[PDB]
Amino acid sequence: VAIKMVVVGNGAVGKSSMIQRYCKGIFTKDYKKTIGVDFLERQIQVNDEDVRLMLWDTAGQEEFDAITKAYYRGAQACVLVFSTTDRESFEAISSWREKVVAEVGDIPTALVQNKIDLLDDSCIKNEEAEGLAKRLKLRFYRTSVKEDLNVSEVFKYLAEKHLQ
Ligand SMILES: Nc1nc2c(ncn2[C@@H]2O[C@H](COP(=O)(O)OP(=O)(O)O)[C@@H](O)[C@H]2O)c(=O)[nH]1
Ligand SMILES: [Mg+2]
Repeated sequence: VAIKMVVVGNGAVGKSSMIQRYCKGIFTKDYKKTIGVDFLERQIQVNDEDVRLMLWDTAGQEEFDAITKAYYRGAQACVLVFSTTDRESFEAISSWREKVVAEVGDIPTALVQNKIDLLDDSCIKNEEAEGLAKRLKLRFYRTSVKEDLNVSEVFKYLAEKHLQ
């Protein structure tokens, strides 16, 4: 029993970091990276079952080539990510949603405001974020990959939603 999920959003919102935190338990400050993967994975327990979650980073690519389309193909859940400190990343969300729906249909999706550890100097107000989440009909999480807040919860919610 495997579940494929795509992580979707503008550059530098924390997508690859989110995947690395969830699958490996690590957060790297320096970002000095070397090797390419198409997905990471990890086992999760849901409704007394051993689910294999495979997380693909769609890397902010707006026009989908054959590789990008393969990233989206067979996606069973979607994480839409914006950054606390990047207003354009928040504004791009409704467009990203349309691209995801056009590509794969109406799969379980969550909206994530990442970098919430930096909330004291946020580019976006909670009321705006909740307002967008309501408009798009999406459960909203405020997340810190850096501090491991509301990362596991997002993927668990989506996995449960798919297996309901
Ligand atoms: N303060 C803070 N920084 C973060 C968080 N998540 C990611 N970052 C940083 O934001 C930068 C971009 O992250 P990255 O995962 O590469 O973004 P991506 O382009 O969406 O894959 C990196 O320097 C990360 O360390 C977070 O929760 N809090
Ligand atoms: Mg990336």
